[PDB]
Amino acid sequence: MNLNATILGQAIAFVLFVLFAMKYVWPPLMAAIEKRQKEIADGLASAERAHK
Amino acid sequence: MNLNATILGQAIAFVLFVLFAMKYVWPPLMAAIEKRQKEIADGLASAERAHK
Amino acid sequence: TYHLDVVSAEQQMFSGLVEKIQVTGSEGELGIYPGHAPLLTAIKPGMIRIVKQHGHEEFIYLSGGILEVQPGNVTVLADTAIRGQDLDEARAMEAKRKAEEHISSSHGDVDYAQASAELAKAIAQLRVIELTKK
Amino acid sequence: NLNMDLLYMAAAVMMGLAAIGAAIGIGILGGKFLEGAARQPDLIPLLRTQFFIVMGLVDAIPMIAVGLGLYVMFAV
Amino acid sequence: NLNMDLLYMAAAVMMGLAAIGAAIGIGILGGKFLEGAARQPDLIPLLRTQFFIVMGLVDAIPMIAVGLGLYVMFAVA
Amino acid sequence: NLNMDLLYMAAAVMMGLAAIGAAIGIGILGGKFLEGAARQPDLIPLLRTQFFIVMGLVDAIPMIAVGLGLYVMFAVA
Amino acid sequence: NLNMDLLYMAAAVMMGLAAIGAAIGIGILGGKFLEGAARQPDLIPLLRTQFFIVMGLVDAIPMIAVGLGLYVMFAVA
Amino acid sequence: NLNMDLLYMAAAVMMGLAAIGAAIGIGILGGKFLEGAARQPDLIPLLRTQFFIVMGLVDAIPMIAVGLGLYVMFAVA
Amino acid sequence: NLNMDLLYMAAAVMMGLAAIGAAIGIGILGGKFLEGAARQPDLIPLLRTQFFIVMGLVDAIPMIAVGLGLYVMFAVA
Amino acid sequence: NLNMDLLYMAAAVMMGLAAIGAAIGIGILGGKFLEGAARQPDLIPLLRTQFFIVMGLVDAIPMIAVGLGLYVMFAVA
Amino acid sequence: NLNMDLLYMAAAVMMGLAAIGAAIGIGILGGKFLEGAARQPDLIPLLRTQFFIVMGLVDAIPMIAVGLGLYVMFAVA
Amino acid sequence: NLNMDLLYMAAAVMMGLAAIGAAIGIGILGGKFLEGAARQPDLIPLLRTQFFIVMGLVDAIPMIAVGLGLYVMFAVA
Amino acid sequence: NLNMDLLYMAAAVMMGLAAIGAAIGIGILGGKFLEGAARQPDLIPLLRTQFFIVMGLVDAIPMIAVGLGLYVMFAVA
Amino acid sequence: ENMTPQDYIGHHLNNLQLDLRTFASLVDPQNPPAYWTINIDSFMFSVVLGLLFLVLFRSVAKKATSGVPGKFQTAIELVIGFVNGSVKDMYHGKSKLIAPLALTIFVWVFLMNLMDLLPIDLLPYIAEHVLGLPALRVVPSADVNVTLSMALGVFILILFYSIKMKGIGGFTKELTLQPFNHWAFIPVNLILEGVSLLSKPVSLGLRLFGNMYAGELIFILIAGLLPWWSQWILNVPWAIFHILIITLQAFIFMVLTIVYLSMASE
Repeated sequence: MNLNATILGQAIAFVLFVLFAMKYVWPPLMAAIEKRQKEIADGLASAERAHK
Repeated sequence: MNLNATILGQAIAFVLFVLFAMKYVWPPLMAAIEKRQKEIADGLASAERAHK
Repeated sequence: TYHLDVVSAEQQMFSGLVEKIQVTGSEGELGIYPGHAPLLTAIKPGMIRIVKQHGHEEFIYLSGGILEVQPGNVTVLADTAIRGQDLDEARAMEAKRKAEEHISSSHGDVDYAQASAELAKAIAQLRVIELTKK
Repeated sequence: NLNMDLLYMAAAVMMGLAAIGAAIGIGILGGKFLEGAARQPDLIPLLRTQFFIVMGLVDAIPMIAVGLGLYVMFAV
Repeated sequence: NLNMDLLYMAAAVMMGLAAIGAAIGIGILGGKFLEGAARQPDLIPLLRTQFFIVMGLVDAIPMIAVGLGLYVMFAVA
Repeated sequence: NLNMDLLYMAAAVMMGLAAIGAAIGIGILGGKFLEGAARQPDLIPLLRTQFFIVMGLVDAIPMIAVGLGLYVMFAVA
Repeated sequence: NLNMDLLYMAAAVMMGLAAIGAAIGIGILGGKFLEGAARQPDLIPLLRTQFFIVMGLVDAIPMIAVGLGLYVMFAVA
Repeated sequence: NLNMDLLYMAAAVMMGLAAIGAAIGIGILGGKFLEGAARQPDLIPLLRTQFFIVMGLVDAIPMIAVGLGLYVMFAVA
Repeated sequence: NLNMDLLYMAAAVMMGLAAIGAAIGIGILGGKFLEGAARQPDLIPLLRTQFFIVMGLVDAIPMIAVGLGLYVMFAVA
Repeated sequence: NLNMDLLYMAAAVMMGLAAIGAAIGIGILGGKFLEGAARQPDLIPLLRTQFFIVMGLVDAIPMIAVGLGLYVMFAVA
Repeated sequence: NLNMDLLYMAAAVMMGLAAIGAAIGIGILGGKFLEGAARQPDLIPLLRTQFFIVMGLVDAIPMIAVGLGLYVMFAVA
Repeated sequence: NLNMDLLYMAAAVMMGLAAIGAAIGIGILGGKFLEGAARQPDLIPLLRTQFFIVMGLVDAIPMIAVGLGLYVMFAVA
Repeated sequence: NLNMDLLYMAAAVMMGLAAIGAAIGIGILGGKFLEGAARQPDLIPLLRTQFFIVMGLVDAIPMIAVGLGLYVMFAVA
Repeated sequence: ENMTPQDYIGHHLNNLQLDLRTFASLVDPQNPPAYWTINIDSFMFSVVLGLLFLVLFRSVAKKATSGVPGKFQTAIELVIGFVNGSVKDMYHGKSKLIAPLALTIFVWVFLMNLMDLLPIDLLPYIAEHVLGLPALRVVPSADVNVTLSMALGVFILILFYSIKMKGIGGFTKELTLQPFNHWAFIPVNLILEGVSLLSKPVSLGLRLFGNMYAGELIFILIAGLLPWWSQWILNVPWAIFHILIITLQAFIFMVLTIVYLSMASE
């Protein structure tokens, strides 16, 4: 079919989109989930210490 | 064969597809949102009671 | 119709005439009906439903045992079994608490051989307690 | 001439392959229907209803083949 | 001429495939019937009625094939 | 001339496909009949009755194939 | 005339092989569906959903063959 | 005279398909015979009787296929 | 004209083989998935995940065949 | 040229189909033999004596096909 | 001349058969994978590695056939 | 020139059919071997001896088929 | 024409049937490998060594065909 | 007006090819052998949809809050969690590259597939008459260029981890010694390894390509063959089925990428 220089342009485009997601998108996301988990587990700890 | 006719037929097909999608895919979509909301809310309320 | 009997190995759980049932088995839960087959084996932690004359049911916890199936009068031999209103939702929730702790407190295969059974017993209680509300 | 006997041959091919398809499909499907019904003779009507449904599916493609084979034998 | 030489071939292939399909289909169905009956013979007449009910649809298509094969062999010739 | 070559080939295809069909069908049916006979002996005559009833239907189409193959071989060519 | 009498054979083979493939694939799959529906009738709707999902997977490639068959039937002749 | 060379091919197809049918059928049948012998070793001279009763039906069509193919190869050719 | 004509049949055979391979493979795989779903109703979201895992690999090669068949019929024609 | 060539082709089809028949039949039969050996190992010297009896019948009909194949190649040339 | 389309026919047949083999082999293998995963759901990460191991052996000859078919399709033809 | 150029095709048919027969026969036989090794693991060095006993009988016919194919390619053609 | 295209066709037949045989044989064998690994999760090293032993013999006879097909495409043609 | 089914199919099977040797538009009956002839239409669609992925994810990532999320932020965190869970199932190393790689693959492939749901003549018509372009087609993932480009990037990434610790250690030791530590099975098992290894990425490419290529084809066939009053009843079911197809293909391309790299490192 039409194997084209488009394939190489799109390889560079693939790695560029990977880089954009790698630098800007993904790094800022991790913290929220851990904070929300922490504020639920500490309550179970508090109940245990009340009983103790 | 007329091409205006083909466009008309494609239009009818697209309308029927869109209506089907709106009436079987979108009604149950928000289930995950509700799951996360309810789980988080119950956990945090129980932790509040644990602190007091 | 047909007759059924249940024992908890240190207590009698049921005895009387019955129409149809639903029970657990060697691998999982199973939809039972009268007149289908002639052979028998073991039970995984589960429960049983007893629909009697005029269509009245009851719901019993089965912690483990063996099931006859083949005869007109059938019976369940259970190493431990509890009546559906001797147990309660609070008791099954305590079992849930125990099992969810033991999952966190079991770390090897040898001890998980017991932790898994404890979890299965808790889950069986949690299904029978919901079926009890019918 | 040479045209029409080859058309008969092509019709033979489609409609014999469709014969294989439908026959073996219903054979397998009804084999499980009968063993399940032998295990559950009280539920024969229920499983037979299911059997109509999955019969529709199993012969969906086969009936497409068979109809188009009719077009090759009788519609040309 | 060449017509009859190819038409006998066409009827042959159609009816051969029809034969294979019908025979092996009923083979599969009947095996499960016999095993289940061996476990509990009280169901034999019942399951044999079910057996004909299903075997009709098994023979549905292959007899279209056989009818058209006989037609090609004796009427198109 | 050109007739007998293709007519023998047609009969050959017909009876070869019939030989596949009948053999495989009776293979499946008889295999389940034998595991039933091993499961419950002293029901061998009853299961053999059912076995012949089903075998009669299994060999239906293949025997038509065999008959018309013999017809093509020893009547048409 | 000379050109067209091979194109319908091409289409014929496409659709026949695809039809057998899809038919027996759905046969295996739906046979397992009914086997499963024999244990717990209560799960018959849930398993019916699973069955149509996997069945949608099964017919994928055969549908491509069927579509090109229709293309040949109504545009290539 | 080209007539001979197709007749050998026509005998070959018959005997090849007969070999496949009559080998795989007896394979499937005798396998169940051997598992029956494995369960009930004191019944073996009974299941041999049943096995030879059924094997003669498995070899009904294939031995005709071999007979007529071996006829075509020598008498006709 | 034969250069144009024969690639229709070549693409036809590629796509027929692809259809049978894909359909039967998915049939077997999904049938095991359905029985597994039947015994343990709780593990359907797990067995479904592993089912898609394995299905990707099963359909890897049939996609090769069917894509190249489309290529043959439309690109070189 | 093409008489002596097609004789070799006929022998090829004959012996190939015979090979399939013999191989698959003994594969099934010996698989059941091994299961019987696994379930009751001290009983192997009896089941093997039954195996060779059944195996003789299984290969009896493939082997005359093989014999005629070598006859076609070497004797008829 | 016809060498181009004959070479595509050869490559087409080889690659379609490769698709058959790979699809059904991985189907059987992954079906047993899922049957094992349903029974011991805590051993999915281990069975899913053994599946890599034997799946790598399954596809070897089919992948070689696909590569050589591409060679004939694009380098030779 | 076509006379030997088709002898290569004849050998292809012969030893390819031999290949599929031998491969599938050993596959079934070894499948029962491994299941036996799983049921009685302390028994492997006995059942493997039996496996090598019967695998020679399985390959007896395909090996001579392959040898004659190699002879046809390298000696005759 | 007739010299090279027939050699590519012969190699296609050889390596396609080799693909079928090797892939499906190893599929059947590895299925039992994984079933045994599901029943005896402490025996996987032992059963995989047995699997290597059987796998070598399964692959051996197709590999002659694969190498010889490479010979035909690259040395003869 | 010379419209026929085959002519219509011919128009729809053509890209907007632009030859960079003279920077001129290549009309459909005019196809050169040169390499630098980049296709405008599907390539533009591809990069635009990738940018759409990045733009939406950045317009949420620059604000995302840890309270009860908004109704738009929740969808993006759901896809984030889906990708994170899929990677975490199949990977134990500490490299942060796997996760954004999988996320981009999933969403970009999904959007490019989603283009296949559109009416086949809408955008190509607007391209031909409003603008004047000779041809257009709307599905980037229905191209060998897109699919094998992504697959080739994945191949580079395969050899990356295979040549890190594995490369100095395992890759050499494994290729020379394992499985049977013999001199004659080094070449044979290298042949097996070579064909298997190279088929791993190419299969990703051709799998996704085949599905999208054939779906676009099915829409084209329905539009080209059947009269307008009958097209709808066969066009709608295919669209419903193709929703499932596109979701599964995005998922599978992602998943197999993760498995390959995970086995390369661990």
